[PDB]
Amino acid sequence: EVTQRELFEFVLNDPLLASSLYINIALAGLSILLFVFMTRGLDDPRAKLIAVSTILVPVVSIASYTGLASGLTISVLEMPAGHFAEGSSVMLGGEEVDGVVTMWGRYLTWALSTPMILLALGLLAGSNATKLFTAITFDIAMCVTGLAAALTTSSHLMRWFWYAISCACFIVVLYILLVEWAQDAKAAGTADIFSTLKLLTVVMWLGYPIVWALGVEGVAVLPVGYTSWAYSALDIVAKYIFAFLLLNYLTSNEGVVSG
Amino acid sequence: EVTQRELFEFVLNDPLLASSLYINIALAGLSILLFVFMTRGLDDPRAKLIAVSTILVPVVSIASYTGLASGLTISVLEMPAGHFAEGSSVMLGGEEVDGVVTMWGRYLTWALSTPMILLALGLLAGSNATKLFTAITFDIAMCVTGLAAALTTSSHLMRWFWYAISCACFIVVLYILLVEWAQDAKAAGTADIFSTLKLLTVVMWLGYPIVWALGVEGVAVLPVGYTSWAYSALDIVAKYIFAFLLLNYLTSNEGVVSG
Amino acid sequence: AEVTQRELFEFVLNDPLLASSLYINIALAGLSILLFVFMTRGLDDPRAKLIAVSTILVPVVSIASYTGLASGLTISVLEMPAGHFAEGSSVMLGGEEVDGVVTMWGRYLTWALSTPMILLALGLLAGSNATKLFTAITFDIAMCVTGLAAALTTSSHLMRWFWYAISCACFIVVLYILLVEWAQDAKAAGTADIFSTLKLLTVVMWLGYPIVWALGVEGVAVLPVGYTSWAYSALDIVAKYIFAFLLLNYLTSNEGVVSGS
Ligand SMILES: *C/C=C(C)/C=C/C=C(C)/C=C/C1=C(C)CCCC1(C)C
Ligand SMILES: *C/C=C(C)/C=C/C=C(C)/C=C/C1=C(C)CCCC1(C)C
Ligand SMILES: *C/C=C(C)/C=C/C=C(C)/C=C/C1=C(C)CCCC1(C)C
Ligand SMILES: [Br-]
Ligand SMILES: [Br-]
Ligand SMILES: [Br-]
Ligand SMILES: [Br-]
Ligand SMILES: [Br-]
Ligand SMILES: [Br-]
Repeated sequence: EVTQRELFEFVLNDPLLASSLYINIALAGLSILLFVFMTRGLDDPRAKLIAVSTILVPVVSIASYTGLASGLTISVLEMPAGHFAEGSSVMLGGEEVDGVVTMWGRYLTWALSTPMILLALGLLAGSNATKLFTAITFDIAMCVTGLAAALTTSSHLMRWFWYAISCACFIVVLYILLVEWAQDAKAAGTADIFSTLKLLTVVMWLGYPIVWALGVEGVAVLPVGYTSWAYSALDIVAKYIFAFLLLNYLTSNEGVVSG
Repeated sequence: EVTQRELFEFVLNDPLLASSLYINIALAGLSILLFVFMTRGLDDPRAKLIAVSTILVPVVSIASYTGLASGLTISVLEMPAGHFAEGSSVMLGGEEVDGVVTMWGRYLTWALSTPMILLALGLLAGSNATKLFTAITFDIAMCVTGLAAALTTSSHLMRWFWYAISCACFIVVLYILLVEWAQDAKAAGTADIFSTLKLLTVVMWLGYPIVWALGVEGVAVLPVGYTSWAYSALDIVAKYIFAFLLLNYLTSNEGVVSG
Repeated sequence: AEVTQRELFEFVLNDPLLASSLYINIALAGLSILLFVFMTRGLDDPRAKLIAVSTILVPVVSIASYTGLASGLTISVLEMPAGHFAEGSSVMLGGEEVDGVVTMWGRYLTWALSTPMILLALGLLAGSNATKLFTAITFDIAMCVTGLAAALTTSSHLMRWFWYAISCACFIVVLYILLVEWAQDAKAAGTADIFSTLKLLTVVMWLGYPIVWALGVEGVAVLPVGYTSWAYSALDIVAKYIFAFLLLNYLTSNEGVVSGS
């Protein structure tokens, strides 16, 4: 089987791939330090709950990229019969191996970082427990079935079937984000910053299943190095600037979020 | 090294095993649709919290059966010396490999579904946080040790030690169902419906450890084909028919569970 | 998958040190559960009982953890990266010599489950709000998970220590809540004396873990697998079993102080 050090060497040796992971390790790390410094003045527990939940997003992110760049959460899988990338090979150093580079480390950690994005947003919008629970549970289900899709190599049909279940879970999250929380925000007095984050979230999040479908996991029209940067670019907005904006607001409106 | 492709095909060529899986994938999916249209009328956040966790049971189920049917969450493990299934073979294709067919995928997802059934029941009985936390934590411990039980291939005795630990956690759950929530349901005003679901749950759940003990995992007096159906049958009652009854009540008494 | 669970199971056995460090705690943990259940029988206030159940779950996670290690289910033989002081080591498993080191990752995996429980009890005992409980618990979990990643990384020596550093960062957050935040909250909750004792006990023992990790095979390798295992089992006996014994001992004589809601 392929070795962890080999995937690690495969990431290096490939500038596109290496830069998409190592840059976000630095960016997530700097984001954490920046965010902690920005909220060192909060005093209200609810505002502080929102801040910590937000800060956890890049915390999980930095561990995710370290797991990917270290080769710990990457594997070489062979696609099933009729998969647009079946018969492909990867080549580690001087050897060649059948399969595609499957970076499942992303799908796995999303199940931990996205619930946190949703938690901060829901709270910021004055959501009640029932909606938080719904958004979060289905969001986690979306991430897990997506991971399952990437890890399934027995059938091409199964892969897209998992993908469909994940899409169904995704619409549930979309519904509360666009319909439910958009209304709550007004009642909480945060409609302004929410609108911004909601639009940002929805637009960025929609990009993930597109990239998945266009990359080696899907119809393989994009290389692993390209698909990886697309995700990394999405992360920079959906996580880092998204967190900067929320915490920039939060620190200037601690009283309104206090309740 | 057995490939996922082989286990998938192995599920075929064996109508008994295959049917028990694909049939529940459809019953789960259908159940979800029904439940969504049944709870369309609810407007009480507490009533909707109960319905969402109830709906999450079949949602986790479709995913579990898909993982199993696809071969993702199935493995062939050689049982330890002295084990009644030790020395068996499976033969995936034209070749024959030592071991048994372990469907650990079921034990894994229970740690996600069972907690949802319990959340529903606990909320119905007007349980307090302490009793909810107790049932859910010990319930998860029950599932995970069962999974550990099934994956232990080093010692026959260790497998059974796991089994015991799992049974001990099980009694904790049974004790809050039969004794604790039974009393709480009175103050809530749902002793009626609770008594029904409560009696249903306990009897069905009580059957899982028995199937495990009889199947290839335990004494091996039952073929994987029958053992699989036993669980499938049990799920249909412990999950789908159970969810329907709870949701049916809920939709007719939203004012009762409200608050 | 050359190294089978069986070989690992038998490697533990036939190695008195290692075996004893695992089996002794399967017994100590089990006896602890019984003792704690027995001790808490007379509790009635739901909040007091939350603290008790949270505390009791600690030895529950522990008995399962040790079973996973002794059974060989959560142990693996891994080859250390170039530069690691243990690179080029052999374990001699079964009737063959195997490259690598015996990595007991099962300990790290379960800490993510038991430590959050130690923290819930303490936090509750200190009369903590939800924000601090949530912060303490998520960073505690992050600490455990990144510690597990550190021991599971075999590609690069620098990556291993980088995971370790991230994990340490998570650790200071837990240490700051315990030493700064809850220390003050306990004064308001009327549990100052007992929290401070348990605060110190917890802080002192928890510092032992990253030290053992650094000194043992996963780290600079001055401690062979058998001795790093016993060090952790020794730490667990104090940080889990006796820590819980002392907390439950106080709780059962002061149910009213923590009664609240
Ligand atoms: C920090 C990471 C973020 C915000 C990730 C978001 C990911 C998604 C919205 C992923 C969605 C997917 C589907 C809807 C279909 C199946 C595949 C996925 C997992 C890529
Ligand atoms: C939808 C699934 C349900 C309701 C599953 C319930 C499962 C159990 C009550 C399993 C219990 C087990 C034991 C108590 C001992 C060891 C083996 C198990 C995992 C079958
Ligand atoms: C029952 C187990 C307990 C109380 C375990 C405590 C473990 C720690 C405080 C571990 C900390 C670590 C770091 C700060 C750095 C990396 C390695 C670890 C996981 C040993
Ligand atoms: Br606070
Ligand atoms: Br992430
Ligand atoms: Br609602
Ligand atoms: Br399930
Ligand atoms: Br209680
Ligand atoms: Br543990």
